[PDB]
Amino acid sequence: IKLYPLKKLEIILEGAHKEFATDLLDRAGVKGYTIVGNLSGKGSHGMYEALIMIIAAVPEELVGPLLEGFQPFFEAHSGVVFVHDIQVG
Amino acid sequence: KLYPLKKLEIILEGAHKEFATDLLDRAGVKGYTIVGNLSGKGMFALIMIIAAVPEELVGPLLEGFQPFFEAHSGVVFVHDIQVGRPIKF
Amino acid sequence: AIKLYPLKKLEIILEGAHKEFATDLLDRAGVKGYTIVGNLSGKGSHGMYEGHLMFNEDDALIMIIAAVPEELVGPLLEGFQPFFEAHSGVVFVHDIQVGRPIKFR
Ligand SMILES: Nc1ncnc2c1ncn2[C@@H]1O[C@H](COP(=O)(O)OP(=O)(O)O)[C@@H](O)[C@H]1O
Ligand SMILES: Nc1ncnc2c1ncn2[C@@H]1O[C@H](COP(=O)(O)O)[C@@H](O)[C@H]1O
Repeated sequence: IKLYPLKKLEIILEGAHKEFATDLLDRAGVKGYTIVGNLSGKGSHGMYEALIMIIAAVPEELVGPLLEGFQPFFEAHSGVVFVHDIQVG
Repeated sequence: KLYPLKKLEIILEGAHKEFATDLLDRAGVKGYTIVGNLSGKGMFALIMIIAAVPEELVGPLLEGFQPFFEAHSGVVFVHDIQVGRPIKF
Repeated sequence: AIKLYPLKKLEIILEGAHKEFATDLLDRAGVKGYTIVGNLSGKGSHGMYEGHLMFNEDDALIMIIAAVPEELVGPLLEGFQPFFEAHSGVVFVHDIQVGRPIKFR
């Protein structure tokens, strides 16, 4: 009935690091997340068949802090974060 | 070679899938992709329905999804996208 | 501190039996990675797709997620055209931001 801007993260990583991730989201004040499982992917590390994708809608001011919190991680582990623009009602 | 369109990401409990797809059909949506067996915290057995739709279906669709999400878990993310041949949509 | 850069993201939806055709196109174009979401269901112009119903799971619909520099979008769609004229499926092109362009281009 009224659309508001927001950001949406797609966070793709190895499932063994999921707790760390969802845990880190919680501390930034993210209010929810949905997780897509049993993925397969091709990367610099060359192949998988696992991996998960965490979808998180978050206010734009949280983007910075989250990317910063995930920095040390992706600099030592496989994975990627895609930042989207979205609207929610 | 690309035209503008909108893409919905509809996250909700699986028991309500038919309610959700009836809304898409009844509204004129020509197609949809369903991602299954999700997990979440968020109020996003969860599924995500991906629907590419002309912008002028967005209002009407959200209108139907409103009373539902006031009484049930879930969310709707609206995205901007481009496609090659909109007629298909 | 962390700068963001513009990029495009494809969602490619098609029958699983054509996965190799699709990924060959990505590899040839110079796409550096992709993520595949499996065992999907869908409604198309003609019929339902329910991979829970498939006998060989490598036959259900899949969605290929590919982050790609904008200048690969044209070429990729060009290859995906004749395919989608003769087969089920669709491509959605998204705008996105990433922290590390070099990982994608
Ligand atoms: N508007 C849409 N939004 C999301 N997914 C779609 C849409 N249209 C088609 N799809 C996906 O593509 C699949 C095949 O669609 P389509 O090519 O129209 O099939 P068919 O050849 O049987 O008409 C669908 O099952 C669905 O997953
Ligand atoms: N360009 C990309 N597009 C989509 N997914 C990607 C991309 N690059 C990496 N990924 C995902 O991230 C995983 C790890 O890649 P890497 O970080 O290179 O090890 C891959 O298996 C993919 O699932």
